[PDB]
Amino acid sequence: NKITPNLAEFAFSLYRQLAHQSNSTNIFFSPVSIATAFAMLSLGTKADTHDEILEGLNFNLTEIPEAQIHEGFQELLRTLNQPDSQLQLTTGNGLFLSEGLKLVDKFLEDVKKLYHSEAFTVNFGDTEEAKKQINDYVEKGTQGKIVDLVKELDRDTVFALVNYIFFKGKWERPFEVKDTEEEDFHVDQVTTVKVPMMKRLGMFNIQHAKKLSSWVLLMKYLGNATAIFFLPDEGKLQHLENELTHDIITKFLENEDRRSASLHLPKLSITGTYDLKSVLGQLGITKVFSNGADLSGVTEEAPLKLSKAVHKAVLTIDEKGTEAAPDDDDEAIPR
Amino acid sequence: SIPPEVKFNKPFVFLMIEQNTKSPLFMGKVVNPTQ
Repeated sequence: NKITPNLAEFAFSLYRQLAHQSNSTNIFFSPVSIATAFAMLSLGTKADTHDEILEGLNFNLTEIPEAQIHEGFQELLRTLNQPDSQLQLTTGNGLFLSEGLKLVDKFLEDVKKLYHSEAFTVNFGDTEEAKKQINDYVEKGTQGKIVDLVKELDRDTVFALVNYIFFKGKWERPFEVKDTEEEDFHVDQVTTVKVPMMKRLGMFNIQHAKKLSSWVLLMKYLGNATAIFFLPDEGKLQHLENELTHDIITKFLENEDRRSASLHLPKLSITGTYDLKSVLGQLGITKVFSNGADLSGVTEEAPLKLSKAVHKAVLTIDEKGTEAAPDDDDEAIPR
Repeated sequence: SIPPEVKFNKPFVFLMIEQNTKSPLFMGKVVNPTQ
């Protein structure tokens, strides 16, 4: 899939913006879900509004033709929904449209074909009913992990685009629950909490990487996924965060070598909820949220702008594997 | 050789990669491991 290196650099770009936004808190997000939502939205935009979005997702538009971007997403999404038998992985997209809104037919055709979007009509005027239809859809897609996503919803909303993934993978070799023991986790130099620390003696793809000043551990899932964990040496977290690139990840993923190691990894459950406007603005995605946004590819009835772009993601790690689910909620109003 | 011990008991970064596409499905950093 040819949009991959673009998505990997978009992950590191967005990560760095979120870390600079709040540098001492948990971070968890889905680069693929956000890139899917905004690439789908770009089908309804024109001119610089459009180009800012795809460039912000790290596409060069004078290098990759736009048809190939969208077909790249179309295939990505199809692969995501056809995992190996041992991995649970799904994704979907719902486009909740104001009842009565006259759309540009080509938009509705393109989101259905390229992004597999399920279109629904709703009355944003009945705020409790519209919130329930969106939140039920997200709760179903995320298999119960993101509940009551939308709490407040503008009566003048023209559309809400909602994109999710569901992930549940099993470690290729699970931890034994009997071996999990409470240990100290050093949040910072003056703060220690207790955590259930899982452990196993195993053959791991594990190395200490000079360029990152970090241990680098690959944890294979059964089926078509791997988790890569980076443990920075003392004082080196910011350095590690700055120095990750797609070429570095690729080199780690391509190496087959394993060595005997005693791994201790915490069981955990974390969540991120993010307003993406400012961070995506730092990535250059600005006009689509503004009083100049050109969403005339969506509707020619009246100008729009994107009012809201929120991302929520949940992660659970335990002895069996990992479960994770993001959702994007991108809402447009008349401008 | 004595097997190394690698213990995730301080902040760490991670990424989850889908194997067919190599796409980054998730990225994060754990600073405080909630339960």
